[PDB]
Amino acid sequence: MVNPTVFFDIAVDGEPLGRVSFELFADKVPKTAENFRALSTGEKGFGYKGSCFHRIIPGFMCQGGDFTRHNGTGGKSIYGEKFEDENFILKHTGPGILSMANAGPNTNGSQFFICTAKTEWLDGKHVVFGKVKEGMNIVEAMERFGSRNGKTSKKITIADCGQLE
Amino acid sequence: PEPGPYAQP
Repeated sequence: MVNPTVFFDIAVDGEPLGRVSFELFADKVPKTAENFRALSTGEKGFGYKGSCFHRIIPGFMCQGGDFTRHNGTGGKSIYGEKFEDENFILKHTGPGILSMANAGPNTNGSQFFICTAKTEWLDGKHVVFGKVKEGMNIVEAMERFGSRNGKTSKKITIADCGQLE
Repeated sequence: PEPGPYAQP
């Protein structure tokens, strides 16, 4: 239902571990969905290539991001540094939850995170925009390179892009 | 201590 799919190749140390496509619910949350879509294609002058999952915790979530202004942002939006959410439709009631990372409300639009587990303690907070439709096994494989403190023993970069639309 | 969610005390 006018849902864009964003496709990536997930690579550990540059070596393709697999590939993950995410269904963006643009019919529900058009702002936060098209935001990440325009980051990944980079038509807004950003071109998010090689996006490194540098912050991953097992039994929780695998979070990716970029080197551009890594301090305090590290993966800014088409709204720039940070923006406020459109509407809190999509709750974190499932696995593979693709949602852009934040410190809180009006601080969304810096990096992204994929909740490998159903993180329900993230309800009443920043809304989801997409979910892993294919490659959830690769997402939980990324999780296995992460550490409890947020450390990543392996350098998991988004090798390539090419959204299925 | 960064833009990102938390869990696991």
